Amino acid sequence: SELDQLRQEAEQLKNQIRDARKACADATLSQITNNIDPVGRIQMRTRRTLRGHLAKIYAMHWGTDSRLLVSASQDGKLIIWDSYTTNKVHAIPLRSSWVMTCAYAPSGNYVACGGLDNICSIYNLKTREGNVRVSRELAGHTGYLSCCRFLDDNQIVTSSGDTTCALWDIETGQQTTTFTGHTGDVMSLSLAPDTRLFVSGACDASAKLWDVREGMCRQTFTGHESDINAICFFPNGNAFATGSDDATCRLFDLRADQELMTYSHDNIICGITSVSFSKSGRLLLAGYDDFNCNVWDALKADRAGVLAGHDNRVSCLGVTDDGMAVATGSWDSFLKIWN
Amino acid sequence: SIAQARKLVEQLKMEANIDRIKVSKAAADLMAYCEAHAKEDPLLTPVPASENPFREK
Amino acid sequence: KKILLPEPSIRSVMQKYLEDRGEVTFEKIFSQKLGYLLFRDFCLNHLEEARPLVEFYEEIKKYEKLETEEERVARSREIFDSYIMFSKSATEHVQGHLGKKQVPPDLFQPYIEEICQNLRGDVFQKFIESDKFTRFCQWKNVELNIHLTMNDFSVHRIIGRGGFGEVYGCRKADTGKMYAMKCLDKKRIKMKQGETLALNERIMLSLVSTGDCPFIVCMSYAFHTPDKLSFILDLMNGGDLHYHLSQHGVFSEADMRFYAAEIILGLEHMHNRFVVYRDLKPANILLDEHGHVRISDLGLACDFSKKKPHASVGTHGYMAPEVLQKGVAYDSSADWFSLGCMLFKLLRGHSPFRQHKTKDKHEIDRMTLTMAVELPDSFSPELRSLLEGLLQRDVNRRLGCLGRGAQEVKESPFFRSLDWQMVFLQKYPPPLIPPRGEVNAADAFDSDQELYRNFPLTISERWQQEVAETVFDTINAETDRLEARKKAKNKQLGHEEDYALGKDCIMHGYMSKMGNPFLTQWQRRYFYLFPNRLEWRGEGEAPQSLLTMEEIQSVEETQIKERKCLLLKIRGGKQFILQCDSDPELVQWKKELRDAYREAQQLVQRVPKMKNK
Ligand SMILES: O=C(NCc1ccccn1)c1cc([C@@H]2CCNC[C@H]2COc2ccc3c(c2)OCO3)ccc1F
Ligand SMILES: [Mg+2]
Repeated sequence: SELDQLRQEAEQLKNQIRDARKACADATLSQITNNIDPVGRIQMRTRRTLRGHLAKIYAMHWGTDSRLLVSASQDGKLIIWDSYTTNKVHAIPLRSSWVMTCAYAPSGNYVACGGLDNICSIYNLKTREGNVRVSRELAGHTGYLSCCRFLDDNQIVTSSGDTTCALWDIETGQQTTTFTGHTGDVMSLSLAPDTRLFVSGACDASAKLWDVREGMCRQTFTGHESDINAICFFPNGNAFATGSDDATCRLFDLRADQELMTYSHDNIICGITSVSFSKSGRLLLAGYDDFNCNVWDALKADRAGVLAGHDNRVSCLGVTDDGMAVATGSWDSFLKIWN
Repeated sequence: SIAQARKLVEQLKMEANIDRIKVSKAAADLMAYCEAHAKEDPLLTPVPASENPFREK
Repeated sequence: KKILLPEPSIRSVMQKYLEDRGEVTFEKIFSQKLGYLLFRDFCLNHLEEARPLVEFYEEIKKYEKLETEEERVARSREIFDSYIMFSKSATEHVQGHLGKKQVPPDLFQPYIEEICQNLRGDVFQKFIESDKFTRFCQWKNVELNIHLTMNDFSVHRIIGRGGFGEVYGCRKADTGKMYAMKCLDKKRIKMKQGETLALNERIMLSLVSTGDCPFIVCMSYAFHTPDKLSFILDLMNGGDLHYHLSQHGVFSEADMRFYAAEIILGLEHMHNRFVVYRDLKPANILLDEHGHVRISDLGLACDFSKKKPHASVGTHGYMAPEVLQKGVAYDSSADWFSLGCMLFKLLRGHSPFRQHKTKDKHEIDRMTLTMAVELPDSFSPELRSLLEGLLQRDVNRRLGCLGRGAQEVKESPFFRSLDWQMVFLQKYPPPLIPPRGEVNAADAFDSDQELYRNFPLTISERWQQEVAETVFDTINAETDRLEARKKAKNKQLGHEEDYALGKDCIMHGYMSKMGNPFLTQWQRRYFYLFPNRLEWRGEGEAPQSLLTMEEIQSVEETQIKERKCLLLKIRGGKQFILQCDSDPELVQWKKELRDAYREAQQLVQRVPKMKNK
């Protein structure tokens, strides 16, 4: 028939992929790094307890000045904080209460966000008035917006629960390009440093990779037993990490095109909600549902420490562009800055 | 679902035709970047209270 | 005492409360006294295009009450040649009447439906948006939270006395309106075994009490207490016709004509709402203090809209044949026979069938069943036709039982002189003005608590006219300054109150929480309900505290002393107890919290990032 040929010709390809994957699997990262020195016992202390949000925090993000951060809550707001002062530069009450994600434009000018509203909304902070306005309301998706990221002030990229991602012209306000492939809800996305490529991670238990200007997927990555809640680029634009519901994190490589490491423990039973790399790549920080955040050695996969401040679930996190700090938001309603 | 499989074969065709380096090498480029930029990574290298915006001022 | 309108933030909750019931339409708001007024205020002033149309509607409305033909002949021509005078065959219906020199009240009634058709849409959308609609919501909240006690009335003089209780005269404190109060005794009712009668009266009163009928003792409210039941009725301080007959002796034909004319329309009213009065007798007719009358004591009356009654209830003098016989059902027919017995007694001093001042109940019934109408020759021709008409033992022939009801009685030669528009208008002079200071003007001859559980009641049309006549325009002014001061206070300070606007707010407004679980200490706050959370703020700020839909496990009612509370059991097993300011806010918060917490927990389950596992 025509169906069975084009479903087995897929396995023939998936095998040809899985063979070329194993061909490249000469050693484990764990072996390659077995000898290099332990990071030590990384004990970070809570430095800023940022109170303000009134119920669960769900997402946050840092500006390019390495100081101003935007965050999103169950309480229905964006708070553009200044992490140094612990003070709020903008509180932007939102048109929709179900906010899940938020972003910050590289220029410092615009921010964006969304959630169960199925909209990515752009906010201009350079009005003549001297306040915040909504320049564009980018509509076109059909499921919950779960992540978004500006490339420049004319253009932006978005991921959603409808199982798609997309690039927008903000001037005309239309999707310049659209990105399909995924089969369960998309949860997170990460741009590259050059911003010609980006990556998505989903409840399908897989992650994917796209050329911005062509308009099509290049590479797809699996391994986890359960939902991938989080994704982040390795600093050089050639690998990325993941957080998952199966009680483990994982690293994947773009040119090698496969899984390098798994971060886990017999004591640890709960799931993972967020991942960020330190500026170099060496620490992988992850947030859990036993109320702690664990610092993993990215290369050795040892439990390097416990950020054990929060009294409920850790939900989001981020590392600065200058590497100075790690922010953790929780279900207990507080952000914390650590270093 | 005539197009659904025809897309998947076209797509996997794309995902196969890419020049793939290897895990020992990739692991070493990751390690090469880590080691290289490790100086300027505050979370590994305990930078003193002066250098840290979140310690004193 | 006086009525305190809640603040114009009540709009949010009440707009929803009434939208839940279907009541924010041109029809349901225009139809309400307090609604029409606010609508008109808007069109004449705060919209230019609407000016001509409402002016026309008002010039039409004024026109309908004009009493003589001459007035209508002039005001037809003035309305036709006026600056206002959009339609095609509206003009032709009126040009036909004008050409044939005719001018009824409903002359311009075709323009009523069509002016209403131009006032829905653009114009009514502009009203709902206007400040005038806000004010509507403020009044409607007061309505739905009425709980009365003895203490809400000023109880004056005893103006009635029966075997189960006593009637008292009174004023209602908050509007100053004057009223009567009937007060039945439960211990007595137990020994004398009359629990049904008490309960029956309550139902019947509520059937007749709308349409503002000049000719029945209507109810505005009902309530009860550990020993007493109580009704609040139209004030009739003038005594019953059993006392008055026994004072005045019998009445003239023309005097009885007045009483007849009014009672007839009183009956027209009960009959157009399918009630059989049953117990018509002098002791149940009652006079105001101009001497206009109303019917009363509905305890033996009956809804005949469904099943027509068969029991022999009434009083042995005044029962119709069909009532006295078991196995025979009856409708409003009983009233027209009773009217004859009662009108004949007004003219003669005893029931036609209570011959020879006998107590032999058995004899009295067989005279009602068998013998016929011994009418004196003194009675006029037009009167003789009437009582023969009313006292037919066979319903087929009884006047007002042939098809067109009360108008069969109105067209009688006996009422030929009357302009029945002038009658309904109370514009004809009454025959007996009752004297000031009269004792015994309405006397008669002489576990369990569960039965009266649901007794309390209130009538909207009555409470609304009560207000409109009285305190309305002055309260609206008092409130409009109070509001406009605080909007100047918000504008000049540079601080608008718009935390609800431009978001996804469901409903906001005040309630009171207990936040000291050992202590019992209550605190009032402004709540914003959003789809996922119940935020709350205090005085002059954005909200600092909340409760999530997620965390709520059940929403019950609990009693603490005499506080009706909402008991949210929260995860932990902790108890969050809330107290609303009014019944409708308790109903809406209990509804919207249940509906929000179930809707939230259902949706939160469908979102991986938000659920727990
Ligand atoms: O006992 C009374 N009525 C009979 C009854 C009622 C309920 C249940 C069982 N039985 C009763 C009767 C009267 C009088 C007895 C004589 N006829 C008039 C009647 C009603 O009196 C009124 C007197 C003044 C009124 C009024 C009614 O309405 C407005 O102002 C007064 C109080 C009474 F409690
Ligand atoms: Mg009968």
